[PDB]
Amino acid sequence: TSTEVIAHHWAFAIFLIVAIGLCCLMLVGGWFLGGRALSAKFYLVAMFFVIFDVEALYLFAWSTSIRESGWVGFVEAAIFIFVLLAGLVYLVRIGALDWTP
Amino acid sequence: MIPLQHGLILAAILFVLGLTGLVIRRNLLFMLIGLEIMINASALAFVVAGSYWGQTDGQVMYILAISLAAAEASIGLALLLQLHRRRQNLNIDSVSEMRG
Amino acid sequence: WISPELIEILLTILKAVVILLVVVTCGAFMSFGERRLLGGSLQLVADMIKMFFKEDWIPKFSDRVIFTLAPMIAFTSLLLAFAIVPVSPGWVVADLNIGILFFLMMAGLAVYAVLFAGWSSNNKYSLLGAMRASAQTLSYEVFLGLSLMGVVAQAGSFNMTDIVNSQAHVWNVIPQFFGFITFAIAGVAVCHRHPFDQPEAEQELADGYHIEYSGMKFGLFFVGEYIGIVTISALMVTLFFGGWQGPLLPPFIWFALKTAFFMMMFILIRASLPRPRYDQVMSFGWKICLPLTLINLLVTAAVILWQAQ
Amino acid sequence: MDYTLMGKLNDMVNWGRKNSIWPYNFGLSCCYVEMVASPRQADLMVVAGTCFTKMAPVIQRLYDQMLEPKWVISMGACANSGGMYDIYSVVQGVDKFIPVDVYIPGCPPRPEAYMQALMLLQESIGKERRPLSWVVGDQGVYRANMQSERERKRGERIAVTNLRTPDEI
Amino acid sequence: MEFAFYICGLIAILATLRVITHTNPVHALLYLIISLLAISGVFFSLGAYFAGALEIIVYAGAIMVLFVFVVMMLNLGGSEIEQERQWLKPQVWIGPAILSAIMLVVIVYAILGVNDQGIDGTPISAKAVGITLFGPYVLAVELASMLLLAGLVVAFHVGREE
Ligand SMILES: CCCCCCCCCCCCCCCCCC(=O)OC[C@H](COP(=O)(O)OCCN)OC(=O)CCCCCCCCCCCCCCCCC
Ligand SMILES: CCCCCCCCCCCCCCCCCC(=O)OC[C@H](COP(=O)(O)OCCN)OC(=O)CCCCCCCCCCCCCCCCC
Ligand SMILES: CCCCCCCCCCCCCCCCCCCC
Ligand SMILES: CCCCCCCCCCCCCCCCCCCC
Ligand code: SF4
Repeated sequence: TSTEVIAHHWAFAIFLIVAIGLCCLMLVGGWFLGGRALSAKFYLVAMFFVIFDVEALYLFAWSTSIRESGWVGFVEAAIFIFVLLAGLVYLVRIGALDWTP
Repeated sequence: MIPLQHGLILAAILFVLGLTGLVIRRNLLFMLIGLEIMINASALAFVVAGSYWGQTDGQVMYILAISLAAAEASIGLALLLQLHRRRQNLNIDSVSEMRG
Repeated sequence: WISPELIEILLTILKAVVILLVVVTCGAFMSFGERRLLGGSLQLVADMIKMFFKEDWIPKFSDRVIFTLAPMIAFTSLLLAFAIVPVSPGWVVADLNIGILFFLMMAGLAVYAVLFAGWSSNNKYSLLGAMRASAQTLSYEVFLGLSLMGVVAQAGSFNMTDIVNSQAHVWNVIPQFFGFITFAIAGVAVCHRHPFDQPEAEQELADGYHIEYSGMKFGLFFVGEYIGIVTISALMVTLFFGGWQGPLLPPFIWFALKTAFFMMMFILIRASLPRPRYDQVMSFGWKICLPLTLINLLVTAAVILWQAQ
Repeated sequence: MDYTLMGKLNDMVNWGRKNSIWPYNFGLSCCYVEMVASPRQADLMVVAGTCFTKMAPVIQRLYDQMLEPKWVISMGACANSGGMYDIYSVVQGVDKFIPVDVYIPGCPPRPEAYMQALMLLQESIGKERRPLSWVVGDQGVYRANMQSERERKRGERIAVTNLRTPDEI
Repeated sequence: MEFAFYICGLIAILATLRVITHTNPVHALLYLIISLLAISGVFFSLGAYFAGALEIIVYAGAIMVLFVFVVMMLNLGGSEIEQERQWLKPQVWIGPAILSAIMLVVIVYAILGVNDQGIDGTPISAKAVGITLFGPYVLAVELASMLLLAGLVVAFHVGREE
């Protein structure tokens, strides 16, 4: 509730509003002005992205508190990353990530 | 200053709407969409409850909830693709062979 | 109606508007610089006037909302991702606690521009080309976050000003070098820059998704791509090259010099590097850069925990 | 000058269309290989080659896909008139089926003749009146009857007396 | 943070109500993305900053991308369901709407009458969530990696083309 935080909140709100309104006004001016006259590999790579993005979120949570977790948290995240990498190795070796078979 | 009742009521409304979408829609894709709405609503309810108590356990339950949501959306869409490539039809009433 | 709180909030809003306008004009000038290196401001104004006064033709068999929404995403996603970048002490738009997470939010939303353009452009070849392009961008967005996570681990927080302050002694390009190269590759590949330009060029059954976009929507795609490389360069500076920190010059001078250097280096690697094959790109991403980011995070954590008595 | 079917900004619009011209070079025949974007984005069509009957529909379709305002530059004798091919399989000129704004003689013309044609098209664009919007004002395009380039250049051409003999390189 | 919470909850409710009663799959997924962004704004209004960031990153940025991918690759152009619109017929939706309204009434009656000091909305950072995640919730993290591995293996086995 300080002056600086509410100033940055207003600045961020104005940034978002003016940005989206600038894009909207660009499209409105473009439209108004001027005269008139599949393969399953894509699913596989998207699903792999989803799974590895959730595991990436776990690592996102870990990375911001490494010093507070100590070496025990390092061991747990090392087991996590090892399971993650074993899954990646399995996907590569079975041809799931091989785009040209 | 935001009541716990209002957040839980919002989560309940979203859960009920997702369940209705799961029931009334005959396309399997919209059934999966309703499932995603339901699991997101339950995760929102956990976040509301955790924010009320000032505990981090609500966001941890959210993280487990969206891990489940991602993995079961992957499985459900794989089964949807299999149904599409085996029948060329996403009608969920057509896949009803086993009956009492 | 005079109060220092109102003056402070008005000046912060004015700083945010100035930052936004400078980023948009710099994106337009970088479009001019790429078109010339491979008056000029008057030529860009002429291009804008021509794209305004050319009729906007939406295809008859195309979904109007998705077709209109794709260039809006392509512009606004990384243009809003710029809002966390500290260009100078006291010249940041938003001092968010999530920071680089807000950038990841905006990139994940940015993939929808390609998907929506390909679906709304009612063409099977354009659909297949957009599917290939979106598969490529997912394949590099999978490790964009972890390549940032090394630097986040060193700083101990997601806030960008904390990262800049933690780069006071040694810039993060030296310890987080593998994070730096992986983030450079992922930032180039997310923005569809060279060598990840045309994944549809490997097949005659695919077409680019920018085809059927005419006039102002094509201009939105163009300026949005260049604004994306501008904000990628600014994030690169603030995450690996000290941000605004330098010995002699004013801090904005240092930030502008580093950002201009990185924009010119993106132009140079467009002009120099050849584009690899599509399966080579996908294999390189999934098999090299993701494990490298994971190992870099592990080694960074081990070094941090060892160097803490 | 005569014209055939609030003021400063119209001149600015003409200046913007003049200084921003995105060409679509149609290959067709050897004129393009002498000279050596999507049709939605292009505002200039440069037809340079023989208009065969089997791909006159291709030319017509790719011209119809373009969006107003659009201009046409025809390079070479084939595109101007059919050229040396007055024959069963050749359309005698691009302007048989689509309107042409600038013509360039030659077989093939030089690339700097294409630059000269671009200059002429820029002047023609800068001295024309087009509707500002599709809801306000007159919806008519006023092309200006420019003075011909042979009447303008007559004095300096007729004033030529001596030329270098063809015995040298 | 109060006005933001109420307007984002309203946007989320309206967007998912438009989701469940729409015929075009891409339009329905777009409205679902809008509801997810609104729910992320609700999360940010309550101080759950990590949850809102993950709502945009993962839910509206990975899962819905997978849904859009599947919809685009199956190419739903009105395969005997769009031309019928059976869910808009009263006999199909009226019953389940009554059942869901009864369930909502019972749940909301259970919500009311519970003591409430109000949500403070103080920011619970991602650092605290990371400390809890790799502190007292370690086995949750490891078995969640196993859960995502199970989902990966199942989805690969079922969804591969051959
Ligand atoms: C066609 C239009 C479609 C819709 C476009 C978007 C609609 C909304 C536009 C208006 C926004 C109004 C302003 C919103 C509030 C801004 C300030 C804010 O978010 O503050 C809250 C919080 C502050 O955190 P902090 O400063 O770190 O700590 C202070 C201690 N309490 O900071 C945060 O929590 C920051 C995180 C939230 C940031 C949200 C940014 C917008 C996200 C949506 C982008 C949409 C992109 C385009 C469409 C994509 C496809 C649908
Ligand atoms: C306006 C009428 C409707 C118009 C159309 C819809 C436009 C978008 C409306 C919703 C989003 C904006 C709502 C208004 C937010 C204004 C800023 C605000 O309320 O900030 C307060 C608070 C700041 O954080 P805090 O530090 O806790 O504040 C206490 C101070 N000590 O802030 C917070 O704690 C968080 C603030 C909200 C979270 C960030 C923004 C989320 C945006 C979600 C967009 C969803 C999609 C919208 C699509 C629209 C088109 C269909
Ligand atoms: C404070 C310094 C500690 C140094 C020693 C650290 C190593 C000893 C404790 C290790 C605990 C690891 C727990 C891992 C659990 C993994 C469970 C996996 C289930 C599938
Ligand atoms: C490509 C770079 C984009 C930068 C966008 C933001 C520009 C902000 C300009 C701020 C200028 C003033 C900074 C504070 C004073 C220090 C410098 C004084 C001399 C210019
Ligand atoms: S005008 Fe001459 S050079 Fe040009 S296309 Fe015809 S034959 Fe070829």
